[PDB]
Amino acid sequence: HHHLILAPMVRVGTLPMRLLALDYGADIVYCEELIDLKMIQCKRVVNEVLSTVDFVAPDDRVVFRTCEREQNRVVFQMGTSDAERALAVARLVENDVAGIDVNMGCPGGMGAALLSDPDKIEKILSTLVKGTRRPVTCKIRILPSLEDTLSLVKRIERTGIAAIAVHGRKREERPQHPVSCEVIKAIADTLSIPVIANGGSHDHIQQYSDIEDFRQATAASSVMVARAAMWNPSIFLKEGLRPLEEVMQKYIRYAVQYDNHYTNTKYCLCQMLREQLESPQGRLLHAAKSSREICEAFGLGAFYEETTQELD
Ligand SMILES: Cc1cc2nc3c(=O)[nH]c(=O)nc-3n(C[C@H](O)[C@H](O)[C@H](O)COP(=O)(O)O)c2cc1C
Repeated sequence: HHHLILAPMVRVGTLPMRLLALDYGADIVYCEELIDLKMIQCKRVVNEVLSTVDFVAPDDRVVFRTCEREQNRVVFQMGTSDAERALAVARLVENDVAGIDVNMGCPGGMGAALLSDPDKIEKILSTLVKGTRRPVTCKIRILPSLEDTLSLVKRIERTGIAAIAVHGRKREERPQHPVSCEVIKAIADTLSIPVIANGGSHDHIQQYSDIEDFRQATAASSVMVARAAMWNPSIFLKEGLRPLEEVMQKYIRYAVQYDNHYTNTKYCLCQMLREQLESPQGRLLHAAKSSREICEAFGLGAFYEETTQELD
């Protein structure tokens, strides 16, 4: 049995999508990238009302929210360009998450910008590996040189990281451009640690059975799914895809139970609906100025009132 992983995604990877991905059969769920500069301003707050652990910023904004359900399966992804600041964040969240990931693939010089400075990647990763009891991973995009990609990947493993997620595309290579299954394979063979294949959503993964095909084509230990999970989170379901109306109902119920900010809920729903945003329901969703108005657009107004009342 191989591992089905929810890839990190800014705005999409909040608590409601993570819980929904686990319900549909994901083994590991990554959260959206969170910048170290915001996280170092946060306090850990135990929320007895929602039964969540909250990481609250000085402006009273909840930056990260987790719960007992994802406790052993959530991977905290951070945006960092400083080893001490990275460890400060890991020490804040380590008791509430299952792993620590560092973005090395993004477009303040943190993501794919790090790929050019292997000395900085080496400093950041070793500091985290030595400083936390949690498995450290990272997520990279490939380099323009196959020699430099392979050189960097062996350098990354040497820091003592648990696994490496490989997005089989170079920085500047648009999603239009196909994924490099060959470059992921060359990496998976040369490494002793597990390699997580990533990058084949529209072109390779349209159904559950295609995930195994992509793991074979790349010779990786597991596959990480982003866009296909964003479009329909039931991509993890072995039995087949579920109707979107059904998935969206389950999405909103989680967003209300866990007091997700309505603009975030709205965003994730627009990503699922995409062409259906011109339907009367899509028009109503676009117009929604609150969580109550989102539930109204989806016949969940009764559910919202009963949850809001039971929460207050
Ligand atoms: C909306 C969106 C947000 C993303 N945010 C992040 C992020 O927070 N961290 C990250 O490492 N990659 C981010 N990615 C990239 C994905 O994790 C992934 O590497 C990429 O989409 C290729 O995988 P896929 O073909 O399965 O979509 C994002 C992708 C999308 C579509």
